[PDB]
Amino acid sequence: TRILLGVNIDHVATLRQARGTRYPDPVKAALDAEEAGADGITVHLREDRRHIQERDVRVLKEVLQTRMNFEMGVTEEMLAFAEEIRPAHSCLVPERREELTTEGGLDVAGQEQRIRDAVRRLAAVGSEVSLFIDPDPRQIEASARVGAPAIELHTGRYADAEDPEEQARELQRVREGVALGRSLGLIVNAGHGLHYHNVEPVAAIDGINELNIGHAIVAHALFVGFRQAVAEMKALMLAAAT
Amino acid sequence: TRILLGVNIDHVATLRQARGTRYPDPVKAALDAEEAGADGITVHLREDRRHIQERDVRVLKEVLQTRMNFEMGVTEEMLAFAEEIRPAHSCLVPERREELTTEGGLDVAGQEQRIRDAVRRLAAVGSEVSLFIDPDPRQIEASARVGAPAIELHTGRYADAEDPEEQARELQRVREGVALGRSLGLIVNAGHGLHYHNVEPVAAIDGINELNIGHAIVAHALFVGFRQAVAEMKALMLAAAT
Repeated sequence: TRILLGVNIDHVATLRQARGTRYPDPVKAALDAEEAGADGITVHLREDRRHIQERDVRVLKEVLQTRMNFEMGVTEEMLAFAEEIRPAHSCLVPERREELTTEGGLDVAGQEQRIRDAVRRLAAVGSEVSLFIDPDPRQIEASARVGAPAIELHTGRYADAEDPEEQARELQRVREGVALGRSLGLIVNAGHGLHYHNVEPVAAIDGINELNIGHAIVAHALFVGFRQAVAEMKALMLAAAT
Repeated sequence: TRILLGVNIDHVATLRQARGTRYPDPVKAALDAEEAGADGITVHLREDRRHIQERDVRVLKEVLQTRMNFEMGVTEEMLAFAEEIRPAHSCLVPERREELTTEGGLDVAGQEQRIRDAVRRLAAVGSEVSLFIDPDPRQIEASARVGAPAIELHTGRYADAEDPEEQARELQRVREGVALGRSLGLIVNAGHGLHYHNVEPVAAIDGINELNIGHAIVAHALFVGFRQAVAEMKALMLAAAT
């Protein structure tokens, strides 16, 4: 079927934590996003609790009309929490120096057994697990070995490209990443760093399943509202994927 | 005349610094705010550069259709910056431990001479200077002594009140604060911590000049957009003040 949009609401909480109030509620933003056509809601509970809190995830579990994509760093605390939450989707991301690559993706190749156990525990809970990795053939192949059904390609370097030539190279890496992943039977996602003026070439890639976009949508929502921001982003993706 | 709305755009930059992009641009929000009926734009350039940058203030100077309210801590580096920028309005706020009172306002009484010089220097540049103080008789009277034309009352405690009885007391402090200030010939402002569900009793206070509101407007803008968020807040204030 068509390309899918997952809306990450972390930076709604970024705004909330700035003053330590109860608003803006990331829960409300999540419900607005679904109402505006989001296919899923993505939430990242960090160990440092920078934005999203446990309260956020627990309430989301009770109110979501679609499905949760629970982003987490691989620790015992987060795994146990996820086993409680039972999210439909989950995504393992790097938060600590040891699990980080230079580009920013999860070093699955460096920690294969550790990731495999995490994938197994999450899958046993019914969660479809994704691994947030760089568009690196070596990380993609490792991701397939550890038994993850899906990967999300790090589109950061594509988004951070200064000259058009550099962006073309980085877009080509993502393109090659998708082709490789699907050849290994993986579901391939992306989304980091994407905004309303660079999303279309990524959404145009054949075989892309879901784009998980957060910050740019939240940023745009400041001007048009969350409902319109989500709808506009989805429409861009659908028109580009055609 | 009628009550005035100053829109503080600090936390648009908060959302920007989270990912270090150019979006969301506080400049765009400010221009949206003016277009939506804001009477002035408030911007706080901190020493630690937590959100707003030098870029923000300088661009605002070039694009504002109304007037800038430059919030700043009193330092030599910052006073000179203000003397170049020459904002129509300025507001002296606490940033360092020694100038903070327990309630959070600027300890004008403790540093009268230091503040007096700051007011004089800014006034010489044509700026209407405001002092961010607690709704305390001793700070209000000190502010009049140092020659500042205006004060802004810290409405944080009123906003932070847990039980209705506490809120009634804190509102009374603000009410008495306004009365005292105007008796000393001061322009009296407020706005900190105010949101769409507690602003009206404050806007209803006789003699209130301008409310400077930031975070709550930014938070609400996530759902309805900055233009509608600004307009909705102003209408509440106008209806309450009449």
